[PDB]
Amino acid sequence: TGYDLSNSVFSPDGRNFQVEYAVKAVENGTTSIGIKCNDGVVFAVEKLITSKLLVPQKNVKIQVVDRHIGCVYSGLIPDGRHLVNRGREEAASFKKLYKTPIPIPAFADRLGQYVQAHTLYNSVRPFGVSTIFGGVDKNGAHLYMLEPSGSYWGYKGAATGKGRQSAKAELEKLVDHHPEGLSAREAVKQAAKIIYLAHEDNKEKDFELEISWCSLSETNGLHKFVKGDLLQEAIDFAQKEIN
Amino acid sequence: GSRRYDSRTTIFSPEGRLYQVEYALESISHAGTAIGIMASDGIVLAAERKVTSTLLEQDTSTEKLYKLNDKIAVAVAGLTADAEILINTARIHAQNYLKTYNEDIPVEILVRRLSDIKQGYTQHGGLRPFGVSFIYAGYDDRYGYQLYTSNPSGNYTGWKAISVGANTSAAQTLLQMDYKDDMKVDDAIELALKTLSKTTDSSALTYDRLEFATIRKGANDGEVYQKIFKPQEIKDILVKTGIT
Amino acid sequence: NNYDGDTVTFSPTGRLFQVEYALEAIKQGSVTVGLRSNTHAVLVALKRNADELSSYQKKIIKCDEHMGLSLAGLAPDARVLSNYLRQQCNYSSLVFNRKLAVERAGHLLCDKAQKNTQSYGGRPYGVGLLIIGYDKSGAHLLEFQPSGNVTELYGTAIGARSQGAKTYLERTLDTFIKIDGNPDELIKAGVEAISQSLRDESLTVDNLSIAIVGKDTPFTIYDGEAVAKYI
Amino acid sequence: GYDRALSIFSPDGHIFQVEYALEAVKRGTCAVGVKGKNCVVLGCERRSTLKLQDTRITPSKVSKIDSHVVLSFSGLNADSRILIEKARVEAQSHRLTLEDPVTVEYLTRYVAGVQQRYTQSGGVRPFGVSTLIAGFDPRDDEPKLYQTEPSGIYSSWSAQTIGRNSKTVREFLEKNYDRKEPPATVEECVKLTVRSLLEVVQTGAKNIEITVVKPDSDIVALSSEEINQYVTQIEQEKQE
Amino acid sequence: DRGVSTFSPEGRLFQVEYSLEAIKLGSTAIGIATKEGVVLGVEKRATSPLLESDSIEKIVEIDRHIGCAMSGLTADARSMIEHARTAAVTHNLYYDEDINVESLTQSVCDLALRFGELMSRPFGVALLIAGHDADDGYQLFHAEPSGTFYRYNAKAIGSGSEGAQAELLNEWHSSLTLKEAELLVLKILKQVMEEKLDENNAQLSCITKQDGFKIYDNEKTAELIKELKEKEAAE
Amino acid sequence: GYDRHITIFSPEGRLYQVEYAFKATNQTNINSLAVRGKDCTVVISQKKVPDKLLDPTTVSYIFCISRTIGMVVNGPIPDARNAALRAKAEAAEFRYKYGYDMPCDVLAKRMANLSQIYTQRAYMRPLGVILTFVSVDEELGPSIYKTDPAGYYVGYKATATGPKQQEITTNLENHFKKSKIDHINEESWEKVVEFAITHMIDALGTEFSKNDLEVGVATKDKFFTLSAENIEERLVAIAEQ
Amino acid sequence: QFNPYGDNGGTILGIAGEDFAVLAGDTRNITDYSINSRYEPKVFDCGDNIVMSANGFAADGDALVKRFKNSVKWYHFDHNDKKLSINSAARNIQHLLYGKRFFPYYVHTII
Amino acid sequence: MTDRYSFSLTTFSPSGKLGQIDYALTAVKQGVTSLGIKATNGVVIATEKKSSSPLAMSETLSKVSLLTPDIGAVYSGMGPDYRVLVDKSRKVAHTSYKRIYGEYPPTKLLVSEVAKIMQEATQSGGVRPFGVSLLIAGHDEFNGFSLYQVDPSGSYFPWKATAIGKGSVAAKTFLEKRWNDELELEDAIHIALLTLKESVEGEFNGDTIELAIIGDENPDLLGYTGIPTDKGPRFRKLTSQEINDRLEAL
Amino acid sequence: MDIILGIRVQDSVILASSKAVTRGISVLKDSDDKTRQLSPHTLMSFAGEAGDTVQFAEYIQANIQLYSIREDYELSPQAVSSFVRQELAKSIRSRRPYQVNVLIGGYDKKKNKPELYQIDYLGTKVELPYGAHGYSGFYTFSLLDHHYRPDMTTEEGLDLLKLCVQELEKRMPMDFKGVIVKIVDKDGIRQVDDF
Ligand SMILES: [Cl-]
Repeated sequence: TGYDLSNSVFSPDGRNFQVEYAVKAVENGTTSIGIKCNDGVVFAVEKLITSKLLVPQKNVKIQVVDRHIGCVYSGLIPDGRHLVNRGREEAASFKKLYKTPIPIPAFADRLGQYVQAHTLYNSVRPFGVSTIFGGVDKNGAHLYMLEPSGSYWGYKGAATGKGRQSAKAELEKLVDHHPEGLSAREAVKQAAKIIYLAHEDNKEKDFELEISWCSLSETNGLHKFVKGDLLQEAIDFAQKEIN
Repeated sequence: GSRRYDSRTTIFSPEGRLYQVEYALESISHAGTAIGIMASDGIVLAAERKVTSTLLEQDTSTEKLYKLNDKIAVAVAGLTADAEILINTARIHAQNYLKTYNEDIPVEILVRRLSDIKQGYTQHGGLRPFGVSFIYAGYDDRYGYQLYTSNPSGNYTGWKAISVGANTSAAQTLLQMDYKDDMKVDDAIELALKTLSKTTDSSALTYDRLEFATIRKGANDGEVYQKIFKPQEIKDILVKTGIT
Repeated sequence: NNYDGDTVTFSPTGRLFQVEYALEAIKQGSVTVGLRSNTHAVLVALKRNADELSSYQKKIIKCDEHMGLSLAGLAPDARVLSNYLRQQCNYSSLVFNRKLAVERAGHLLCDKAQKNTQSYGGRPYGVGLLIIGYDKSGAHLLEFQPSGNVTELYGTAIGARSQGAKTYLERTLDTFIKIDGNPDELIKAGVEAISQSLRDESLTVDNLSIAIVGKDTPFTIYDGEAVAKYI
Repeated sequence: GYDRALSIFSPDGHIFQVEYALEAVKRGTCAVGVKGKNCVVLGCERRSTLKLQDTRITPSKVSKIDSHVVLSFSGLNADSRILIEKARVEAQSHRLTLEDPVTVEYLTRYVAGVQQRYTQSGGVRPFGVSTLIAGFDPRDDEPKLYQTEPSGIYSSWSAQTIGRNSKTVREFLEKNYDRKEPPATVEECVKLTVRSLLEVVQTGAKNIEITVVKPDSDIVALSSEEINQYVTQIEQEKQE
Repeated sequence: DRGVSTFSPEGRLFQVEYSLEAIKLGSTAIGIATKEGVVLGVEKRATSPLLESDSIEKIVEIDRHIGCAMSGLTADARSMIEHARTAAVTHNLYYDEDINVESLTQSVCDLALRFGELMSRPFGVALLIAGHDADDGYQLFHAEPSGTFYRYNAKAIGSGSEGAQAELLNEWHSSLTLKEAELLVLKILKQVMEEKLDENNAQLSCITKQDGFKIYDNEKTAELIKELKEKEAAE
Repeated sequence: GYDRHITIFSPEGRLYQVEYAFKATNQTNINSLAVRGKDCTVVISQKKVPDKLLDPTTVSYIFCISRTIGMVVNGPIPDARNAALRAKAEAAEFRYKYGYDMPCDVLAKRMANLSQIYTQRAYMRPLGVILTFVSVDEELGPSIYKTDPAGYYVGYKATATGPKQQEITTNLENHFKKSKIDHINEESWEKVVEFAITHMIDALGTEFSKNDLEVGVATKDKFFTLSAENIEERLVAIAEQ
Repeated sequence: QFNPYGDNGGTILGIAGEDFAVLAGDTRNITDYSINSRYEPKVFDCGDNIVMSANGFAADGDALVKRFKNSVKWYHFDHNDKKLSINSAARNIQHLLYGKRFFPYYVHTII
Repeated sequence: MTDRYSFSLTTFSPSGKLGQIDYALTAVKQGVTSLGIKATNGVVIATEKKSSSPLAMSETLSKVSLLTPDIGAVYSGMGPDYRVLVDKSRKVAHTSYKRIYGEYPPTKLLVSEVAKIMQEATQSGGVRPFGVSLLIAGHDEFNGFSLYQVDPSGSYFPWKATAIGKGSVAAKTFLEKRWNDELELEDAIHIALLTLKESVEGEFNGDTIELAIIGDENPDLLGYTGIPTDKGPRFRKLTSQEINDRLEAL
Repeated sequence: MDIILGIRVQDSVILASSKAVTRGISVLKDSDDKTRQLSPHTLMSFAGEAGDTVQFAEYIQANIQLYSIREDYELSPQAVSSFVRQELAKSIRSRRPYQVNVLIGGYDKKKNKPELYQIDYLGTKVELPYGAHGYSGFYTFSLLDHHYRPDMTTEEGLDLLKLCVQELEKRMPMDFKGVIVKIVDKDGIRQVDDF
């Protein structure tokens, strides 16, 4: 024993226990999801209202990369921000050299290789976040989810945090019941519902819903936050489904 | 981080000793004995090879006695690979001194430089010390014939006769018994070989086991000659002194 | 236990103990309160003395004409972070002729604290900060924790016994948010809030430290007989 | 580079690597310094475990830093060379920029500062060496004797000893050295220095080295026979 | 082993807390600030009678308007003093004025936490930095290796500190004269010192606006010791 | 017991971290196979998409390193992509410096030398992956070269990697013992892929649908991966005889 | 060849009274024979009751004033909001200007 | 993302042992047997091609490597460590010798440079020793034929004949009986094949044995004609057929 | 700096060096000693660009004095000259070379021989019976070619040197304000105060 005390040390299993411990920080965090729709993606997140003193709509969690990629994460929030800061540098250098905005699979590997690099040395700590991200590029919509190990895959639906099992079950129904696909406006409503359903795992404190989306038709393939009437419509739809 | 795996090679024990230096000296105590004896008309370097095999090519072999310049030679005790690193540094220091001052390096200056390199490894850098003890045999026009030794601590001292490596306690008692100040090279040759012959862990002392060298101011017309003895010449001097 | 030797090590339950120990230094620090309305933002800080001969350790630091913070925990770390904020505020002014947004200031502090939590050799910052400011979107109050977590709030408190002041503000929320165009009443509410975190000691003239920033009010610190009005 | 903090504080407020460096000094051969009215004498022990030595070429225990200042030491010999070299370089660098040789106090302060730096630098251990630095300032006839130690503290001494059994010889000097009237002559000062070493050395004259430093760069090392005369006179007076 | 910059479970840096223990072992240093000047006094504590006690320099000039006393591992103070003196002179060069005593102290304290794996450990010495400037008048600061400094009306550091600080608690008032403060430092030093106080094992100094920072002669301190003995015998 | 945490020798002369990296290789529970035809080199690998939420098109352990070189990985995907990106960079740099396409065996050697460094240098961990490089080399013809965490590498007539590698290896060994040739004597790559799939079915004792397999094919001057429908065509042909 | 300097013309004037001081400057900004602006302020309030003008090459002048204004800001931060005296300001400006001794600020400065 | 291992991972234990070197030597012991024999008119180096799988093409794995045209090397121990040493040895022969003097280094000096690299892995920060012993056979104009062994410590010794690895103790005794100073190269090859048969379990033929010689100059292998002084490489790796021919007269 | 002469006789080396320090229009000083004692039996005179001359001389002096303390031994004049030459030869390929020409006059106590070395700013060393730097040699070498003998006494060397100085005072345009003369022999270095 002692194989879990240092990052980048293989246990006799072939496991990096420090990465698996980072996963526990992720599992401890609030619920965040992603839904791939017909011509885009929708991101949503659970923001726990620790106190009445929190200013509503101000502590924004979802982050934009470039103008076309949305990022949301569960776990250690600063680690997520650090990863998005890197993502922005990667997306910038890509655009600088190649002119076109970074494709989503290209961007995914840039985060993937950076996170993976933090499992190669004992002098650094792995990332304490799973990051759901995606957007619209020249080849269409893409949704990804990226783990502390550097592992990522493409997804139809993705979920992470404390309410992930609840969310995953709901996403799996949508995939089965909509093989032809889901519309962007539908995905916003469903995202609201899934965060509300996943809130049963964090049910002690009340919460604040936050949604964003990229869609070729609804936002011209740019990342935008769902605000005002469209947000309230999604909250009403979610509130109706739980009751 | 990395701290976990750091041996900390450059620290004091509670008693005020340098762990790694002491353990390097323990390593050196197992190495083949090397003897240096300084006479009025020259210096002898005798040393015992460690790996007796009949298949070792002895005439092209060099584990013990190395040449630093025309005036200075060394006898090694410890890790040969470690010694060769230091030897090539010492060879360069001698040529740097020659290039700068247009004079051959004085023996003590060369010795001090090597000893200072060894010292550095005990005080900083976190690396293991060199597991080597040298006997320096040399000549210069200031002090004439000189014998020095250095060890992994980087401490050096001058000697009339000295041993390093295995059985030094026994060897130093025998040298202290039979050495005299008015002694000559031919007598010192005989003393060096007799001392090895008694202290050796082997059954008998033979030519194939020895490296032998002399620094004489008995070259043609008052110059100094370094003689590294060939296998046949070691065999002859063993018969001459009456050991085989 | 075994996983608290350095910041680079997660525990088996996904915790960073060195960060949590840094968080502990804040709880040992003296209480400070932050609160705001739509027009002004106020810091109130209970300063601590070593003994009766000593001065009371300064808790409030000015970052720019429109922004500053109060500290709780290691004061040298508050100096490092406030100096960093001063520079970032200054860079925004020199390069962009733009006063730094309070929200963006928080984001910068978050990212600076974070780097110390993921790399070996370094340590987390051992201090909590309450940043107030008035920018192009009105009054703001931020709470910085050295884990990296920064939080925009109507009111808060950090330090020893801060839960008393924080409950008061949680009740008073609807009252003090409406104190617009009246700095003295907003300070009163802050002084009444910090009073809920006191035990044994009371607010004296060289004990209390107040700061305010607002619509037509630069970030100014009040100490000494300037705060006798509010005792 | 190797950056590891070797000299660090322990729970009781001690820096063990500095204190263990003092244990290396305790192991070292005894050195003594005694300043008279118009001279300073540096006495040094030479352990007689090492015979068959070559005393011409063996590193002498007292080293000249400049023509007017000397340095003796107790502790690790290899470490002492590094301090001596740095001190010798600084002595010439001082002459080059200030157009004046170093004061004994200045040279001490430099050597002490080097010793201190190694107690709070990464990747290095402290010097296992304490020094006695003695001499006369330029154009001055007041004797100077300073002591340094691994921690980097330094101070001036009427007389002082360092190294093995330094406790015994310091005991001797504390009762035999009078401040109101120090050794008036070179003879008296050398005699008191030899006497103090004879408490610990436990052998004749080969084990004692003496170096007399006088004003205006007048430094001379005594020979075996000159020292042996002091040893003879001390014990003949003692038989009474 | 463990990191040099590691936090304990209570939220304190181990090394800083351990350096504070080294300072407790040091010789006593006392500072008293008045409206007529700031007095700085130290215990010399010679380890042997052969050590020439005047070479014990535990009170030190930073500039003409700023003095300094030390307690703990006094060898560590040399690079701190050097930095203070350079900071003081450098500020005069850039601004054609004396540097504020607080600004000087803050500069010294910025070195304190520059340690890790920069120097390998904190300083093992506390400083009493006394001075005068035109803005805030006569000032006394206590500079620790934590990087924190507190201003004090009076302050003791070193081995007798908590005993001395309780005594300074009672004795200090805002109307103290300089002569009174001098005696008060000598009184409290004599109380907490192991050896009997005299002009050779204790040193006084002060900083006034007119004359600047002055270390007192042994002859001057001797008279103040004789004046103290008589005034204590007087009741 | 810190000789088990970093890459230094244990008393037995072993590097435990290298041995534990080999065990990480099987963490995916995927079996790969590579065989050589006359004109081609075929590599097949199991594809397991356990989650229904996954986009199956993005789940792959076969990489196109250059036009001529393909690489299948046995091991976790982060290390697989670490190794993929580096091999791509090395192959591109090679072409730029030396003016011709990096041979399969030379890339294998280069990646193996990099793996060796991690076994000697303490700060770098080994990658927990086995890299199987495939091409139709212009000098050597159809080529299979495999690298592991030890920094070992060697050419192969055919090979197999994964939890059930020994079963696949013996199956292939027995075929080549009959045929007495170093390759699959078959003109079209389509039939060499059919051989590869057939002999994996026989060796593992499991049937495959189109979505259970992943196929890479190296021909002269290109390496390409087959789509699900290309594999389906392959599976239909196997079933029909 | 690129010439990093230019001449924006103008003229400035400082006169010290008994309990006051004036710093005047014309508001014209030129290059060669073209007028760039008829009202481009050249004399600036720098805080702490100090007025400054760096007349000559306007880019170097703006740069210097900007750096001095910032020096005043940081003088407040570092020395407890202490008022920067005019003699101190002057010495600070010497070091700003001499800092670029071998690539000068091409301006005649008056405070 | 830092290399913080700036300290030695090989250190002296209380007994005076360098543990990591001893353990490296243990790794060499586990390795397959290789040997070297020196004749009057040549040197032979040989080893078993221990194939990890029968599907593997053991021709691609070269245990016997050309370092210079007149120097060859073989090993016992960890193959990857050997491979990188051969890369470095080939390069150092150019950088530290051929690009200075315009000729290839003599055997002993190339050996010295390899020895130096192995010693540095025994003292430098953050590295383990190389887990190989090398046998380097070579020829140069002024020293003639020579055979050197190089250990994980960096130490090297010249041999008339020797063996390293698995069955070295038995093989060295076999060579002591058979070796004399009048051996021709063919006699040394014959003795090499006899010695190597004892340590091999399975198949014993040209496909499972790797054997090279340092012998006469091979102008046919040079590739060009028109420079009388360049007479061709003395290193030659024996073919699978050439080995089998000698196994019939065995 | 203008004129520096050297002459090696039987048992000593004599260095003569001008006293004028002229900057542009004015003679700033008429008593400048253009020499440094490197060791008790080795003297170096120097001339070249302002600043560089003294800086270089004192730098060499410090290094030779450092050597003398370390080894408790005086380097031979040959060794000191080879050190100096290397420093100049290193200098000439620097960012800013030392523009300094030197004469090194020394008495070798081992060989009991006077030795004179002439080294220019490029690092061009030559041992000579008599030497000069700059325009001096143009007048003085022809004299010394005529009048020099190797077995001359120190007094004959000084008379021969007067004849060189007289010729330079007659025919050179610059008023070099006379010379400071120094003799290097077995007893060390001493200055001839009346010349
Ligand atoms: Cl490579």
